[PDB]
Amino acid sequence: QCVNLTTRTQLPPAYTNSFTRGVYYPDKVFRSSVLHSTQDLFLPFFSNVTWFHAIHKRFDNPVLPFNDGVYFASTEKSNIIRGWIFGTTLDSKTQSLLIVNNATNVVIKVCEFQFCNDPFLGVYYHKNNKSWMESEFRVYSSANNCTFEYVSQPFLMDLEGKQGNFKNLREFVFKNIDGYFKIYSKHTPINLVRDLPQGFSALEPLVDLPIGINITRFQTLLALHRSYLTPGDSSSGWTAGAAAYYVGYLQPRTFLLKYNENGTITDAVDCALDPLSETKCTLKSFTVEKGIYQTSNFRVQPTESIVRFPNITNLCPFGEVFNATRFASVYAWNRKRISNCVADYSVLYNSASFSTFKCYGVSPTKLNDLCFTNVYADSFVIRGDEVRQIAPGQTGKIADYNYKLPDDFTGCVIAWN
Amino acid sequence: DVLMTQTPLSLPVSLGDQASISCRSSQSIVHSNGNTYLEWYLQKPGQSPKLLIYKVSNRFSGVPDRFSGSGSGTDFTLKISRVEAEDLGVYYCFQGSHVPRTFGGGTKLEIKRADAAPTVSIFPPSSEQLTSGGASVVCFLNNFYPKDINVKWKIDGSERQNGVLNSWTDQDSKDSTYSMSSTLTLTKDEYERHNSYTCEATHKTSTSPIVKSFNRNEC
Amino acid sequence: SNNLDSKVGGNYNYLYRLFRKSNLKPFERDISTEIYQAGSTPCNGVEGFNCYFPLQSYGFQPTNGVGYQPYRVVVLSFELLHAPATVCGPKKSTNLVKNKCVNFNFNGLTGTGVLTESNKKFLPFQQFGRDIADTTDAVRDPQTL
Amino acid sequence: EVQLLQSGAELVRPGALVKLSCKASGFNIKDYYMHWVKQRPEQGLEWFGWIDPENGNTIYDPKFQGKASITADTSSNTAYLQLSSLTSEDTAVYYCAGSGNYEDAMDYWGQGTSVTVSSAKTTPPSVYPLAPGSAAQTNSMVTLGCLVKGYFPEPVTVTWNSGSLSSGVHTFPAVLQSDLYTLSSSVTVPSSTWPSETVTCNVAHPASSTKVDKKI
Ligand SMILES: *[C@@H]1O[C@H](CO)[C@@H](O)[C@H](O)[C@H]1NC(C)=O
Repeated sequence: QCVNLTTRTQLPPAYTNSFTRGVYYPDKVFRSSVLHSTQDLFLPFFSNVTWFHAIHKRFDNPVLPFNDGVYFASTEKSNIIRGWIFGTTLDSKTQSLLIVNNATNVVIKVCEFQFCNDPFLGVYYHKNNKSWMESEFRVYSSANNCTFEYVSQPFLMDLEGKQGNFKNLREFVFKNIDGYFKIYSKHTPINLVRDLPQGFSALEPLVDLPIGINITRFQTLLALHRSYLTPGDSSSGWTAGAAAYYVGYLQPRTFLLKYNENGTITDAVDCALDPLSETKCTLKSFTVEKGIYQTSNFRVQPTESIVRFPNITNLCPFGEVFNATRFASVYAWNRKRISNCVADYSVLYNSASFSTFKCYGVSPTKLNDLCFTNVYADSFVIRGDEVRQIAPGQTGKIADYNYKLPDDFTGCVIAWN
Repeated sequence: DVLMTQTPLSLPVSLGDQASISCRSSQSIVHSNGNTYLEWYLQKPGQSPKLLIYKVSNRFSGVPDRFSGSGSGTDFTLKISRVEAEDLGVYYCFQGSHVPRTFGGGTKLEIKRADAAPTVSIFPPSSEQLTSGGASVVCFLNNFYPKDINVKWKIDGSERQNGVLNSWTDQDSKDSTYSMSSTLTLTKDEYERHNSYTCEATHKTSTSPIVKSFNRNEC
Repeated sequence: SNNLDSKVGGNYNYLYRLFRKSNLKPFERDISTEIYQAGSTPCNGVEGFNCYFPLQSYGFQPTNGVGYQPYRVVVLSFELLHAPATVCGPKKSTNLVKNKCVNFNFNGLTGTGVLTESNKKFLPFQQFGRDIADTTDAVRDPQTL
Repeated sequence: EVQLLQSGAELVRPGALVKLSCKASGFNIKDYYMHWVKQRPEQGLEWFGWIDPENGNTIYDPKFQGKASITADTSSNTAYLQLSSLTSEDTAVYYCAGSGNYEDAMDYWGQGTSVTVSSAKTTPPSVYPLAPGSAAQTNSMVTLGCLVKGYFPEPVTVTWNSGSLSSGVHTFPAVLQSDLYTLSSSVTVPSSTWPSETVTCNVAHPASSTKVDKKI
């Protein structure tokens, strides 16, 4: 559960370049032999994505911010990648989305899971029936409050260690849209020595997860190796195969999706990448002819918002009213009309010079930004037990017989010792 | 599910001799890396099994260097360079790794020495037992080798097999003698209904079983 | 729901947020109990002057007036033709027709056109097709794909 | 030094359940596997299952599948075993092993626990002296015996002269028949001891706290 790996070593988050990845179908709508323009959370082309790899003395399982969405890409031989953990705290404090492929089927669950230092899945002691079926469940210790569960079709996962170049390529897309989580996937063989292949790919939806939870961080799960001959301390002495997984960030960008006769995308263009791409976006075409075209308009954004209001002087003496030598009786309460002046309420409400202060129908903060039509001040002195009677819809010796506030009273009551 | 068989059931070895215990498995336990999956357990008298060898090729920590295994495939053999007095017990084979673990039939070990014949002594039931309503004819067979031995109960010349109990002792520490007793459970009416009782000790060293008898009216 | 929700003087099972530090966004639920700070003096997470507890209780009562009595509110939100149809009204369906002009209602898509077998191949997740003009081009049969 | 500790013995009626504990000492329970084993006299050992306290996954012998569940405790450093719907066929001795460190080369075993599943109740032993038969049987030496029958549960210890006479004393392990135990003992002495000197056999039944002295 919480046992740290012996050979794990931290490495700096090195970066790389992505050529044409980050493209996926925004919706199930079908289109063919057309160039469609759409804006959604996308990974910009030629962007920077993290450089992570798994070996027997550097194990990569860092916590990465999710933000509005991320992109995944990895080159595999034995499919070392196991799954992911999605959530805000990645702990039982809140719900976390987790996807685990434990060699029989893809399992998606939304519950309150207990966080672990190094969550993952592995297998041990295979011997003469290759197996590679999930053995231990370190992903989480306990679960509760499950609001969603899903199961995919059964299948067998091949974790055989293979020599040569990387024969497999897996790329997924993870995004949140008003709490709606969408998953895209793509699988294609490759012959790769290092880094990523030069080419284009299109990712298709995997499942639909209308969950509706806030996710700000996520983890990448890895599959390690175990054997009868070279085991280790539980569970620090376990090792995993060779793999490299890369994580990107999605941004609200507009792409020109070029659809073939069968509807598959063969090309993509990002407006913000290249001014030539800006020309293509403006023309809504994948070909640009020799010439000068107007794509958009440039503008200089304000540095900061500057407010210069006129002098607020000539204030009516509210302080004198509150500090006047004498006040009228509760029955003889004076009705003071205030107009033809400015009111500075910052010194009154926020000075904390009075015992109690409350407002009805409007918060004191909003009153500072509002312009009124008529303002009246009613000054009176009453006993402590009678202060509670000053409110809309009250009764008593003061509320009914001396001074009554209407149920729709939008003013405020001020009192002090 | 894997079936495991062992042979021989038991074997005697004098102090200093070598012991050979072999185990058979219905499925191959060797894999690509070349090593083997098997553990040898020894259960001492009055004690639980203890590990002896792991992988068949590596000795467990704290085990005497005399214990060592060898073999390949599904056939293996445990070899003891010099068997001492503390090796008495039952040898077992174990299948490890990740699979429903299998156990062996067991193999007992004993020290070899000169043969001896049993001493047959037969005791009538006590008077108190007859007062209680029960009866038990007890026959003692002690100081005999090997462990193989049998007892036959006869009533007035008629054999009765029901109610016959036999218990075998562990190897002794001084004479290494094996002792056994034959208890014939009988009711008061059955015991008093018959007069002659005979206990015959069938043993390898003697073609004619040693016979001891007594008379109820004389006891 | 006055006959059910109202209890004696009030019902603490139903509460509301009296104050918030800013304006709310669409379709977001704020459960934070942070004290709303009205003034410049830090509230220190406790009630006080210019410091009020946003969560408040209703004044539901069996004797309350029409305006003050509790009214259970249910709001319906949905997306039309933005994804595969998971729900549908109790409207009886009929057999499919081909090579004839008919008024079709497929997965909520109402329109007029000729139905014919399509030579275009859709991806298994793709259901609705669009033409160059973005109008109705082709769709997938919900029952017999 | 590591040691695995278990209860000495247990007794329950058919259809009941037994909860067994295997204590861990000198090693980490979480990081090391825990095994279980059952032993009966006739055909030896029978495997039961294994459990990982860190993980909790359990596998059972196809014979015992659906018959029992395994659990472990982290704070107490003790592994638990539970059997349900017990019957007469479940009488056997149970053992626990562990301290594997994810490796076969490392393991231990406890003293074990004797579990008997029967409808009988504790029965104090009936001790009777065994005198020789007819005088026609004679020898330069004489043999004596002590009879123990109709007692339950085990163990029951029998000795001679409170263990002061270790010469020619043979102890015979008990045998189980019809939910009852029966053991016998014998002492070898010369003709100059008995009847010239008294010979006594002492029988102790800790379960029933029964002590009997019988002179022959
Ligand atoms: C894989 O995950 C599923 C999800 O519930 C679980 O039921 C199953 O036991 C796990 N292991 C295997 C081998 O399917």
